[PDB]
Amino acid sequence: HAPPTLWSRVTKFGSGWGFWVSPTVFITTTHVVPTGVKEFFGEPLSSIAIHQAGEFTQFRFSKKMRPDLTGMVLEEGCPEGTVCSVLIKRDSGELLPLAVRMGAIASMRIQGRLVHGQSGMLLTGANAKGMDLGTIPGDCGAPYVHKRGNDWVVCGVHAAATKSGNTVVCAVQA
Ligand SMILES: *[C@@H](O)[C@@H]1CCC(=O)NCCCCCCn2cc(nn2)C[C@H](NC(=O)OCc2ccccc2)C(=O)N[C@@H](CC2CCCCC2)C(=O)N1
Ligand SMILES: [Cl-]
Ligand SMILES: [Cl-]
Ligand SMILES: [Cl-]
Repeated sequence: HAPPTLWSRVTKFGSGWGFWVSPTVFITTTHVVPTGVKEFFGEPLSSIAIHQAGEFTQFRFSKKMRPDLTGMVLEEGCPEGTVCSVLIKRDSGELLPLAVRMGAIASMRIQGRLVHGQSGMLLTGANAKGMDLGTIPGDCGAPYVHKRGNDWVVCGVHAAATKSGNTVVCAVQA
């Protein structure tokens, strides 16, 4: 039930996607960040505070980059059992929320990189028939969000998946 303003925060970035938490804060998965660049979104590196670890990257810009947005809450993962929506966007702009039942926050090594993440299982009963790991786009960086009361919170960014157990991992901030 995510509103259009929430989806307007999901942005193509590098080899994947990221998400505007607020006018000044953008989050993504580290491995999709472009290298050898002198700017992100036109802003020089000298003007961006970067905080990243365990495949979670946060950029805090020195000016309002998306002044259209309200600041929302970024949490360091979510409680076990939370049903999150992964806000997957297609290149066409089509919106594909993917429901996931979240498990435990843990450190993991994935493809030789330390990941500070939260695992989850796709919630088949809350996704369109046939919309699963074998059919979604394979991009990273999409945000994991859930509702706290009536308000949406963001708690991670898509980092990994495996068909074994229909399992996904989001990286989480520390
Ligand atoms: C983004 O860059 C991708 C997102 C992958 C995705 O979501 N694809 C859509 C589903 C397709 C079916 C899964 C394809 N698949 C990829 C792998 N295995 N199967 C490789 C990595 N998976 C893995 O090792 O899982 C084991 C696991 C499960 C649960 C908890 C811990 C470990 C995988 O996903 N690798 C991602 C890139 C690496 C790059 C270095 C930093 C960590 C992530 C990947 O392909 N992400
Ligand atoms: Cl919003
Ligand atoms: Cl880019
Ligand atoms: Cl890092």
